[PDB]
Amino acid sequence: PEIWIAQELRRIGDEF
Amino acid sequence: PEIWIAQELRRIGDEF
Amino acid sequence: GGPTSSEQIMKTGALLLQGFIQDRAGRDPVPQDASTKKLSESLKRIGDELDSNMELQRMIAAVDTDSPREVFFRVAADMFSDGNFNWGRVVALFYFASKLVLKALSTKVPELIRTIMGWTLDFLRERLLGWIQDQGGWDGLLSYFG
Amino acid sequence: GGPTSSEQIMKTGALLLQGFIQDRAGRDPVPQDASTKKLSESLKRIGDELDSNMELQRMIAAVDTDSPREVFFRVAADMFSDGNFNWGRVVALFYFASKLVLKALSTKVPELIRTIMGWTLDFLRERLLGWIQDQGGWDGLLSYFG
Repeated sequence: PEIWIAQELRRIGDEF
Repeated sequence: PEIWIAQELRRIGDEF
Repeated sequence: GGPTSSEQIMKTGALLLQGFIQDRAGRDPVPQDASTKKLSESLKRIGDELDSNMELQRMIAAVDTDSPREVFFRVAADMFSDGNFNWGRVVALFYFASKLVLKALSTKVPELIRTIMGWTLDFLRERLLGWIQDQGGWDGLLSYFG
Repeated sequence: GGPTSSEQIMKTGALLLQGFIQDRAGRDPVPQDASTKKLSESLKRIGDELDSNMELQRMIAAVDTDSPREVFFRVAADMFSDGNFNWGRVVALFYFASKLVLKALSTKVPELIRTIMGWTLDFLRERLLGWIQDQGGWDGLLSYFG
């Protein structure tokens, strides 16, 4: 849930 | 202001 | 009780109002039997008519809404202060309630942005700021963006 | 102080965030010097990119926001829990803050409608209901509407 989102924002940040 | 609106809603209600 | 009963009056009133306000906040849909649906449709038409009353629209925007509840009760009281009633007035009142909802948002949203900014900048300040300093501040992001 | 100073970091951060959140709430514009404006433009592009991440969009919608502050701090904490930093993460965080604003509204607005309905139906009940009863209730408005 909330935890899903954090992991996605992290994946996205790192890819950038 | 607030008073302007009340008078307009009244005019409008009555016309209906 | 029938239509004249206070229960039906309050119930149908709540459905009509809710449907009306939700319907207005276009610029979860409410459960309605057939006759209520017909009334709801006529109300929408009138709301749409009033939206074109540009001066009225100008004055609702100009309204000091530090206290939207105060606004509602001052207006409702003033509308009916002469002791008269008609359906036009009840409808004009319902219309105003729906406009107050839009208007109330016009105040809550700066507040909300400010609130969320509060959390973000608090977090940034206590947790990210060290690292940002290591980049030479936001000029670092300018660099990051090629 | 220059860009590395906490003051500039906090100031420019506030301008970037505010501009970013206000910019996102499209689906008062903020004062920015030139370099800040360039950063702001790149941020908008990224926000626009992330809006197309449909799964992310699906999950923000699904988020229990009984406590949006709790949501923000749980997410912010989880994003950086590994002790790493980069500009991608700061931006992804800023993005999330702007989404929380939209999300917070998704809860305040039912509440607000309910609140305003509360005033209206309270007023109706104590002041209009007698007259409505004289019309035979809302079936009277059906009649009024020809």
